Amino acid sequence: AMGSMERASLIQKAKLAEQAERYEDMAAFMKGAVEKGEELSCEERNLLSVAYKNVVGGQRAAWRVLSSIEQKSNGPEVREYREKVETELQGVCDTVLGLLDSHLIKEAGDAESRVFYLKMKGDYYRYLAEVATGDDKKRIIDSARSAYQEAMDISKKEMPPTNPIRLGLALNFSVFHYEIANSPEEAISLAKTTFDEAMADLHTLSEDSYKDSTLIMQLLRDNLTLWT
Amino acid sequence: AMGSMERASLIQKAKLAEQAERYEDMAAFMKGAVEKGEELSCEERNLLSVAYKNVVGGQRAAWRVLSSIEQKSNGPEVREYREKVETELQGVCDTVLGLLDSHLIKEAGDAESRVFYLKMKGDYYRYLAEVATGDDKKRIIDSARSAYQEAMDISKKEMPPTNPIRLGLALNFSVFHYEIANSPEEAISLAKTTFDEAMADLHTLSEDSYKDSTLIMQLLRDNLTLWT
Amino acid sequence: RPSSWRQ
Amino acid sequence: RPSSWRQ
Ligand SMILES: *Cc1ccc(-n2ccnc2-c2ccccc2)c2ccccc12
Ligand SMILES: *Cc1ccc(-n2ccnc2-c2ccccc2)c2ccccc12
Ligand SMILES: [Ca+2]
Ligand SMILES: [Ca+2]
Ligand SMILES: [Ca+2]
Ligand SMILES: [Ca+2]
Ligand SMILES: [Cl-]
Ligand SMILES: [Cl-]
Ligand code: NA
Ligand code: NA
Repeated sequence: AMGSMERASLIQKAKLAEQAERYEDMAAFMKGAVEKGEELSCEERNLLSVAYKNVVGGQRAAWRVLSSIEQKSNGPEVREYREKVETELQGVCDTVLGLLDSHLIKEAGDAESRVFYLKMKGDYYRYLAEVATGDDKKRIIDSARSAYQEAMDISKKEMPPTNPIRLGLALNFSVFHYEIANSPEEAISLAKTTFDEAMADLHTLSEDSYKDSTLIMQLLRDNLTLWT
Repeated sequence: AMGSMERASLIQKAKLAEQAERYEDMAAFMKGAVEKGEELSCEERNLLSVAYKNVVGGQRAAWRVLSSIEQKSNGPEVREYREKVETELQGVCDTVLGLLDSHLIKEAGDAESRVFYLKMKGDYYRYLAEVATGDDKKRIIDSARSAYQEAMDISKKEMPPTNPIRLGLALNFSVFHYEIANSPEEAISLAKTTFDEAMADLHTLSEDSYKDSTLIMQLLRDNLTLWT
Repeated sequence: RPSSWRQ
Repeated sequence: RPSSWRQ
């Protein structure tokens, strides 16, 4: 639907939609920008992530409200409406995964971009896994795990332990371990070693990078406090 | 799109969408319920109002963000995206006004229902007026004023001064006067006489009605404090 | 800026 | 319940 709009105009309008908190519009603009076929800059990747994160975030919150009502009940209306929301959520996840597969990941050669997209791939398979119940749940979980694992391997080889994308990836892989894979010990160990190794690399950072890294370290600490 | 769903199921799903904060869904369900052709109960009217109020409320907030950016600038992108949001807002308002006109208002015989729908009609013409700039702005404003005026006439004849719908109508007509009609003295006088006459009728109320009325009286007081 | 009716 | 990455 965005094929007739200039790439730069779609990016400009994505930033306007963020300011207007119009995240569905923001995601459609960034989807159009991706479909121009050019690689995304660091800022453009962040715009893509923020847009779909907010869209799917609202869907996940709604799904959890309805799933909780459905469980308390167990007419067809609650199940029907949970299914409707669930189907829409799955459609958004499939759309993101399709963008990563056609063709963001295969053209991403630098560590920052490749890790960023593999993290996204893990996240959106994780969101699919949150609602999975049929014969595809195990394969969905392994698809999330595999994407996270490849991103972790690259980040550990190519990035410093304080790199924000490396920290956010480790944070989300640890939530995957705790919430999806039923591996809370793995989640705790990952969160602790990530925090400790970042703490030991903070002395190399500027004041601005220091603030960036310690902000995400605090999320690792929040989870460790909740989990232990 | 809701023609094949039972009226009672649409109402049940509207309540589920409210709990999930899915106001676009909620409005579509209530639109489907209205199009069943039966009159709405007090609770059902409240569901209709809450749904479209939240949908248009987000559109209005987004429009104001973009209109402010556009004014600071004065490429075509900011104007284009403001226009897109504006067109969507106008479509939602037209949809509500169409429901009121086909045929909620003409079948509303009781004071509570008729005043409720005329208040809505004034509100959604007011929202159209907020973004109007062409040769239709004066007629839109008069359409809002006329609907509010008919609702005020009925409420003053048929309802006690503490009735929540009468108070909310007077509140919104006074905002119309202040914000749309450039009549701040009329806005202030309406807000003060509404507050004072409700204050003198509070002694007749139960504890629960007392809380209902004084909550809306405080909104009248908040505006008077802002305006004087 | 002013308050219209709200929940 | 736990925090994934957020702005
Ligand atoms: C998943 C994730 C993790 C971290 C960030 N983030 C936070 C602060 N800076 C950054 C960042 C900047 C530049 C490149 C990569 C990360 C983040 C930002 C946006 C989207 C996802 C993020
Ligand atoms: C426009 C408006 C004004 C007041 C209410 N309201 C607040 C508390 N109770 C009520 C009410 C209850 C029953 C009938 C009418 C009003 C209100 C509620 C819902 C939608 C609009 C309202
Ligand atoms: Ca071009
Ligand atoms: Ca490349
Ligand atoms: Ca029926
Ligand atoms: Ca009737
Ligand atoms: Cl449904
Ligand atoms: Cl546009
Ligand atoms: Na519940
Ligand atoms: Na501005």
